[PDB]
Amino acid sequence: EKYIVTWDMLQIHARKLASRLMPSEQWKGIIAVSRGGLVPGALLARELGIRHVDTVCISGDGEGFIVIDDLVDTGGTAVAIREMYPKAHFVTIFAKPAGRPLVDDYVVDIPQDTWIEQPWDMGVVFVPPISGR
Amino acid sequence: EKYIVTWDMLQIHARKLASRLMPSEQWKGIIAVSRGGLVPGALLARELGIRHVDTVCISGDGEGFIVIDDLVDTGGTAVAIREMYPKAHFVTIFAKPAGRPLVDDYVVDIPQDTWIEQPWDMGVVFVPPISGR
Amino acid sequence: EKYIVTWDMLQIHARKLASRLMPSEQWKGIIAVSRGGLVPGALLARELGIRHVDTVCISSEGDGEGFIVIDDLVDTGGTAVAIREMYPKAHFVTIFAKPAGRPLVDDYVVDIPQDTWIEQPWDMGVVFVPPISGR
Amino acid sequence: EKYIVTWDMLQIHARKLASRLMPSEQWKGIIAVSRGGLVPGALLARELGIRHVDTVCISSDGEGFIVIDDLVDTGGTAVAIREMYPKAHFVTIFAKPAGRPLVDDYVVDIPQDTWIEQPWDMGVVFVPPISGR
Ligand SMILES: Nc1nc2c(ncn2[C@H]2CN(C(=O)CP(=O)(O)O)C[C@H]2O)c(=O)[nH]1
Ligand SMILES: Nc1nc2c(ncn2[C@H]2CN(C(=O)CP(=O)(O)O)C[C@H]2O)c(=O)[nH]1
Ligand SMILES: Nc1nc2c(ncn2[C@H]2CN(C(=O)CP(=O)(O)O)C[C@H]2O)c(=O)[nH]1
Ligand SMILES: Nc1nc2c(ncn2[C@H]2CN(C(=O)CP(=O)(O)O)C[C@H]2O)c(=O)[nH]1
Repeated sequence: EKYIVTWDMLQIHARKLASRLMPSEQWKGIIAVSRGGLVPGALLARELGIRHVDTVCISGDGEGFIVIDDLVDTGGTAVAIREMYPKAHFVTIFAKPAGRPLVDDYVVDIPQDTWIEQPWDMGVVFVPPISGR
Repeated sequence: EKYIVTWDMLQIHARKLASRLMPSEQWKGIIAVSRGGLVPGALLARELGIRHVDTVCISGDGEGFIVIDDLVDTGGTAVAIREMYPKAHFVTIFAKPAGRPLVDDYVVDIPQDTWIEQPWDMGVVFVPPISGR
Repeated sequence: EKYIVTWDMLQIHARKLASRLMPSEQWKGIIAVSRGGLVPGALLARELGIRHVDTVCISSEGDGEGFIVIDDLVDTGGTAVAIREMYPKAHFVTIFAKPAGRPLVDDYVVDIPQDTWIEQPWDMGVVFVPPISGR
Repeated sequence: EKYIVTWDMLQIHARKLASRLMPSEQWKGIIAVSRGGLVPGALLARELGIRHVDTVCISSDGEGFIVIDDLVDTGGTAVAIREMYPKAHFVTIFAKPAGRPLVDDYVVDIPQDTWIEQPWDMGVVFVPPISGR
């Protein structure tokens, strides 16, 4: 019940999201939710050729701005974004069921009780064999 | 649709398969189908603590042997394996729907029409941004 | 030839940079230079437990005191000098450095020879590569 | 002396080794030393276009063949191999100082007091952040 997101896979998902976001010229900018959306944001910015990357922290119109986070679950962040950026295009990479109807787009379905680990919280490390033989 | 198998992901599936082949001592060795089964074979051998790794090329009876290939589709390979090693336990990492019942064990379901690419056939290389913006 | 930086390696270098910047609490925040500094910035923020990540874009207040400013690579020092003018008191770091730019950064991790071309993992992907022999 | 070798990096080395074993048709087969040489051997097989991959196990004439292991250190393994296959071309990916001239080819020089960790003994796992802040 643990979902491992490797860097390569994250990048594959982000490129899929970026192609759906084409043409790039419809967008003025990218706003990354600190800090889960920072990496997915950098990835969109690279693929869409958008240099205007901003961050917003959560403890303005927004039309033509992509607002990105890594995951939607409850949708609390999605709600909070709408306060200052009600016309923004809110997207995430991953979505759990309750958050699915609260985003403008997402790439991968994740079940509610699955724990997803993001690659910035992981590393390549020695792992003992499954069998002591 | 193009399915990309990264090394990290391949290894994750191999470990999932290995814990299903637990306990290890029930096995005497492993036979890898050249060349698709070579790497998954190596990984199984590591995770099970088995040094006896053999190979077979497809143009002894197999008792207590694991026979591994990367992907089952038609089951042509499975047939030959069953003829050479009727007493052997045949597994793959990936299975397309036709092959699904022709293996004793597998890990990942692949659609019939999806093209899967294995990491030994790929490499990390510059890829032009999706947008020229 | 080309120096390939994979995601795994970049992260190893960022963690090394993070350990040197310890203890975290001596820092108010992180300013990532868009776009090269964004991922290295995000990695630093995770490792130092800093939630306050800003960005700066250079084209073509504060003095930055207590802030880390991060970019991917220093070479000429064009970005560096703009960063000095804009943030005279920030600690300016990169992951990679070519010899021309070394004296202009407060800290970096990997020395890259001047004429080496380095490819960052956000510009790369896992793709089919034809075998070396046709046989 | 904490040297992490990832899958991508291993594959880069194996491709470099394959290139210097060119032209391919001068070889008739590859013999992988189990278990260290299996993945490298599999990679050589793909790159040189050799379907004929065998294995050999050593515990405690080979003409026109490549025998491959992951690393030479003492050369003890090389000795057994020269005895078994006096005309084989013996190659490794990595070589520590005592072993370097004891193989016909290698790619990476490794210091004696460096411990390298191969990617089949590792995995992507959660790593606590450097600061608890
Ligand atoms: N790494 C990881 N994080 C998770 C997981 N599930 C929930 N989250 C996060 C969701 N979250 C948010 O602020 C987003 P939202 O709930 O839509 O406002 C805080 C975290 O709990 C999970 O399986 N793995
Ligand atoms: N790389 C890759 N290979 C594939 C794919 N689908 C089928 N194969 C192979 C399956 N195969 C076999 O000999 C095994 P079997 O069909 O069970 O006897 C030959 C190939 O066509 C695919 O999506 N990608
Ligand atoms: N990916 C990669 N980028 C490079 C390389 N060498 C130079 N750069 C960049 C450095 N750069 C900057 O604005 C930073 P600075 O030169 O200190 O002002 C522009 C690019 O030319 C290289 O080998 N690889
Ligand atoms: N993964 C890894 N393995 C190592 C290392 N150094 C030595 N080895 C192995 C080399 N070895 C051999 O039998 C080869 P040889 O000594 O030439 O006959 C057994 C292990 O000690 C190391 O840094 N990393």
